[PDB]
Amino acid sequence: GKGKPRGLNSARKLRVHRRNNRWAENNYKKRLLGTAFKSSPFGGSSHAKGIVLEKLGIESKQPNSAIRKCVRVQLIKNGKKVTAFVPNDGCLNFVDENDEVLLAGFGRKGKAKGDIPGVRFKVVKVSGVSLLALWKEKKEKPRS
Amino acid sequence: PRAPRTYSKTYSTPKRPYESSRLDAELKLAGEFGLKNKKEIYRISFQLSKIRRAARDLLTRDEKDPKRLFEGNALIRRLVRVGVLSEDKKKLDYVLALKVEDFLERRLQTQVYKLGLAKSVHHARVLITQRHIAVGKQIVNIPSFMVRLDSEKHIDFAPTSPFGGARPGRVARRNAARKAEASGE
Amino acid sequence: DAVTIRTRKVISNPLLARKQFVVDVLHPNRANVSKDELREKLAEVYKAEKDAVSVFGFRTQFGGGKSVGFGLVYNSVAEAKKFEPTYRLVRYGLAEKVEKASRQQRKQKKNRDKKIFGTGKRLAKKVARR
Amino acid sequence: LDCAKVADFVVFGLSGVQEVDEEFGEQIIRALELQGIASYIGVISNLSAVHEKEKFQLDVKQSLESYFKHFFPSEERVYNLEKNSDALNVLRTLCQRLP
RNA sequence: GGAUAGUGGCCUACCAUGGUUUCAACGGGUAACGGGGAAUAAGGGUUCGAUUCCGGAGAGGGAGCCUGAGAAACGGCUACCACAUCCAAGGAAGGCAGCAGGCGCGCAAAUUACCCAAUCCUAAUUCAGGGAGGUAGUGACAAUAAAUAACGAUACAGGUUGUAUUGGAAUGAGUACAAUGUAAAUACCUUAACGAGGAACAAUUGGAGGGCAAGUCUGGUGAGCAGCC
Repeated sequence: GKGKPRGLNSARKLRVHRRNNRWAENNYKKRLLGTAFKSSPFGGSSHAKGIVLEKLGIESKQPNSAIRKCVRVQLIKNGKKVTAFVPNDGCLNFVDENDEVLLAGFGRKGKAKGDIPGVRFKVVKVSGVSLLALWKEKKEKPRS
Repeated sequence: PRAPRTYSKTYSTPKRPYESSRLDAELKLAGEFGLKNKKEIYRISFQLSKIRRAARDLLTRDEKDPKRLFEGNALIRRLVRVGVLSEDKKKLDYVLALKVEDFLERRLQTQVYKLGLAKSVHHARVLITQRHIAVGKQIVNIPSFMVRLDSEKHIDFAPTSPFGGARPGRVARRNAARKAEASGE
Repeated sequence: DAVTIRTRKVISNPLLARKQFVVDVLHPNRANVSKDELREKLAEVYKAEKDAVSVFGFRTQFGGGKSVGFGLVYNSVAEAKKFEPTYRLVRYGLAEKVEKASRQQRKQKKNRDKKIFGTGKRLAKKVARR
Repeated sequence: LDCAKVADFVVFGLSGVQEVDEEFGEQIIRALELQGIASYIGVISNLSAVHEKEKFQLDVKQSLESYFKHFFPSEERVYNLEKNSDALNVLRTLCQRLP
């Protein structure tokens, strides 16, 4: 019964069968192949730093309507090019081209977040000062 | 390099944060015994958890197993000494029936209230932290100090304070001086 | 209030010509007692010269009133002077502080001398001629 | 402004004795930030003028750093030039580091 | 037979044709030093171990060798390869994956401080030496304990409990004579003097449709919010 061998000396077949079937588990396969080193923008690190190339607006997916505000960034270690979201609305006034920014994941383990098609990262710091501190008027950005 | 210093964590966090019925039960204890945190409750339930784990393990062992005899007697003896378990209930099956209020009842903060001296559990805490209470000769200033059954006879005001027989405090002295100086005017 | 001094765990140690013991002190209504006062009272109770008594390592109980430390009394002033560490003798004024240069300076001198072979009375003359 | 506009390094002098005045001293800092600055260093030169014990000097120095960091949050140190170790450290930075 | 401290295709001469494998040999990959161990507690498991103890390997990369009981040593030497310092241009000198420090890199990590007082080691030695080791500085990695207020009066309401004008008491945070501490110091423990009434001596960080504790409040608006709906 149950289509699997039970006999007391059958251990070799059981374990070999298990190995062949783990390759169907999606996150297991990622570790053994080393996919995060060979591909994806962060080399498996939680953050990366980059330089702002240009400013963009991205309209929401249906049913909502809003042009959401984004920037193009180039990562310093990889040279790869990425689009990042900028939280808190008017905080877009603090970012300008050739600024340096720190990026973090947008909370969905490599998927884009909510309405926003294909935007996977959010800005955390600009020029070495945090956006949250600027929004609440706690610090000031020196220009460059 | 020198051998490592060992250390361990003393509390555990409830696994569902917003279980409304639990939030009500905790707040009654803090109001009754004058605690400042939920952590003071988590600490006690963490200790009680481990006592049950050990006791429940021993009960799988047969009676007259030498290990059950040796370690079971130690555990019972140790809880009786602090008065958490009555010496009538001096049997291992009753250890599984203890509850949190049995431990909080033994803290120095509450004993100093039941004896008199203070007049609320909030007043009792202030006196301890301000160094007015002694157990035997030693001044004690920690509210969570577990009072062993022998010590209850020896709780009293410290010798080196007002209320205990020393000089008046800094503010009483200042008032007497100004009034005395004005009375010379 | 009167101070009370007690001694405990008394050991006689012929191998180093001394007695060694715990010193226990009760001192209500004062901060503590100075080592200099303890040295005097121990000297007269063990019938010794003051220079033969040595006392170290005190702490006072939480909440005050009591202190505990360790004490020695030697069989003579001469024997104390040979077995005692020099730093303790300085505290008692039985010895004089030596005046060496700082640890970094001494090392740097050594490394300069390693580069000279012989006594160096020669070479100096040769350089003077250049 | 015209002088600071061309510099690679601007050295800000702070006084331990008298704190900056809002009507003038701060307006220097605020204006320089908004035209842009290639790099900046915070310096103290007279902290021993309030000596009683150097812990009292440390209390003041902590206040100045907290103030200075408000304008330049990238920096967390203000040097005391009365100490040889700090002043050498400043000199090294100007020589070695790029703006 | 030679060589080695010594066994052995370890090497040489002659001779035979053997050795391993679907019970996975051989080949490829490892962001692979092994182990004692670490996190996660129904049980069985899953993931991790550069890092305080034990064993191995290396001193920019390869090779060779002297001295010695012991080294194929790198704070010993010789050559080549790659870097790189001083110069009178003839020549000379080099190896921080020891401690402190600098540049570069990056999301990512401390002082060019004091001392042999303790733990121990080395020498012809009780005595000299030891960045091994200890002390202090920096330090919200993680861990333990625990302040930010307690009690009367009066007025009002309620059955001894709530809501507002008013009065004496209590104390450390902080500062400081002194002693103690220490190799000498700093700090802790102890203590004369000073040290609270908006006790400004003023606690933050995230939320209020559901999952999931908590707004039919009120003003504005017709870019913002939302891990998911």
